[PDB]
Amino acid sequence: AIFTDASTVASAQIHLYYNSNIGKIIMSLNGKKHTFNLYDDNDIRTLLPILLLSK
Amino acid sequence: YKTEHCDDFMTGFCRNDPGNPNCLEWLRAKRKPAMSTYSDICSKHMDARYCSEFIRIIRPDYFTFGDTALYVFCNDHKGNRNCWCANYPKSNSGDKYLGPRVCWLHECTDESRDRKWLYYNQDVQRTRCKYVGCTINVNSLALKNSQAELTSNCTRTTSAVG
Amino acid sequence: RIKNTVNDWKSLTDSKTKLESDRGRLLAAGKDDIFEFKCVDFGAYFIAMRLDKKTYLPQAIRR
Amino acid sequence: GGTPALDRRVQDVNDTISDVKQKWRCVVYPGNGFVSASIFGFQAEVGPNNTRSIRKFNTMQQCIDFTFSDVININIYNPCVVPNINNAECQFLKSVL
Amino acid sequence: KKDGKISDKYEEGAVLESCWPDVHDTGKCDVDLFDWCQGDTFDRNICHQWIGSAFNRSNRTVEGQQSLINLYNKMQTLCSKDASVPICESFLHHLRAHNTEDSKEMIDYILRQQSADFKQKYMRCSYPTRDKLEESLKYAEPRECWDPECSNANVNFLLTRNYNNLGLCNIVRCNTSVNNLQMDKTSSLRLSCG
Amino acid sequence: MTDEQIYAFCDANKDDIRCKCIYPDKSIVRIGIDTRLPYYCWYEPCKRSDALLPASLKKNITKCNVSDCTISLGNVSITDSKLDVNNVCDSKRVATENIAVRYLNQEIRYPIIDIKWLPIGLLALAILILAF
Repeated sequence: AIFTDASTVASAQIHLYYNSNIGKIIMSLNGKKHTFNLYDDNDIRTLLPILLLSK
Repeated sequence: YKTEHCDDFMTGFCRNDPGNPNCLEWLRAKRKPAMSTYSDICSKHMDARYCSEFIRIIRPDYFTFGDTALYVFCNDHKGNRNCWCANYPKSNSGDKYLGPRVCWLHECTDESRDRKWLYYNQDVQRTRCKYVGCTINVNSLALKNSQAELTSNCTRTTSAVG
Repeated sequence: RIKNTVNDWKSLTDSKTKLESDRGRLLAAGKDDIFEFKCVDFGAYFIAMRLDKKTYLPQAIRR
Repeated sequence: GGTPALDRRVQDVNDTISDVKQKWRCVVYPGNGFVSASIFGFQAEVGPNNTRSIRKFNTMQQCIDFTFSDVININIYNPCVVPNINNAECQFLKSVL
Repeated sequence: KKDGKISDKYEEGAVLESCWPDVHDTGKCDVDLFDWCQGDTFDRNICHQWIGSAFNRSNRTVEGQQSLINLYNKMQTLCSKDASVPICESFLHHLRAHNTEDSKEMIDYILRQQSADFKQKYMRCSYPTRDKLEESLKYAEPRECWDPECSNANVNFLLTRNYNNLGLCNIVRCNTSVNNLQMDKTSSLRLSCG
Repeated sequence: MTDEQIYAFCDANKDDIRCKCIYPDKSIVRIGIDTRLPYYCWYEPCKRSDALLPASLKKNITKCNVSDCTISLGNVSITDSKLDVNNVCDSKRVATENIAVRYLNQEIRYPIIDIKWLPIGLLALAILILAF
């Protein structure tokens, strides 16, 4: 369940590539790659709802 | 941030941390100090997510701030592969794919590509591209102990394929 | 020593190399300067890369 | 199994032409002999003053030999384009094609 | 400001000086930035952002509207004089970005108001030679699609029709792409377009 | 070769077979226009291997004989199987299941035990001294 806005949510199918050597997660969503730094607070706060609302 | 009172402080506070939700909300006010501050921020960090949101916010009304930021970033970072649509690496032809010619290189007019890497004049012509050919797109392919083949013989003629 | 590494890596490398030769043949279709050296920025360093004219694979100036 | 072995080194013109209309065909000409024809007109020979005259073959043998040999036909006459007279020749070409 | 010096920081003895909010939107920066953006004092960022904001100006006040009309008239005159200067290149770029009929007419006016040397140096695509025109009828796809002159021309100096024709080209693109791939040790993948 | 030398070669001898595609007769182009099929797509001299062509003529020839149909698969997942996608959009292409054989240049591993076993094996022989 990915929140595309503050009050809008959509069910989406995503792919995730984790590289723990450098600490980065690339999420392929809707055909586009978003890179999340695991040392960035805002990237963490954006990625964690996506990971935790997964099933 | 509905009034110009916090503009002066946020000008520096948001250079300190541009990805802040409060700084982004300050930019959503779409006043000149916010857009100029983020044009300066993104002329150095155009490869960061908040610059994606910045380009989303400004365009199409105030595309000029993002265009100036992209120009600065891609003349500094000549070797970045994402600046090779706006700044083509060929020495005498950097404006090769500017304007309606953006369609002539189909990796620039792509849906998997962030549009912060195209000028606005390139971005508005991305929807008028006329493409002929045989494209196969696979969103994902998880294949385990299985050989796969994806061939697209685009010619109308039945070739003498041996 | 050699046999263990061969078993580990040779087939992976061959399949991946064939796939990226396919991808580089698809990518080089139309482009004319893809086979000359360009300095590519990889974040923390620069590499003088190009596309190999024979195998259509990424090539870099060696040290 | 699989597919028959194919020798690309021997060029077959029928492989590239995927439309019947564009293939050169020897057909009966009621006026005189047999002529080559296609949607591009009749194969022709160059006249004195850079003109075109339809090639005439007294038998189907010579037409088949000329059309399908290794010689390249650069002189094509179409009675519906350059003359634009639209006489019975054009209708005959249409009916054959 | 203190001791005849301007600063952003506060210190004792300084004098505050504030100027109008959105001073550019009110049109008070038009004269100064217009005669400051020509010559060695041209700053690309500020001049470009000034032009871009000028094309998206709020018309709340009549004086702002008058200043904007005067600014367009002055820029049209200056660029009809010579359009190779960076400020006129910016003006033509933003006129093209505006995409209204009036902006296109203005682009055509400025570009066809140029001199012979400029037309021969920058607008070879818009003025094809007799040979190119005669050889263009031999093709069905627009001349701008295959013309070597229009493959490296400055887009800001293309006439409107040549710009649109440059848009209307059929590009032969085929690609076999897998966005996400998970290929294990004992498996392969192959891609082709003939 | 360069376009200027191409034009010089083709106008020195306008009847050259190689320089026939570049300078065709007006009859050929007029026939191509009437038929609504470009002449360079079907003209035989334009297909010659030795026929020289400038940039414009070749980039127009590339437009001939190209289909426009797109396959957009989703999340494909195959295991212990075989996949083969052919973009045959009813183009008179016979269904081909030709198996692509290759030269497997296999290296046979040999039954060599790690010679680190040589000391231990010696110890094995040594325990025969217990049976004496």
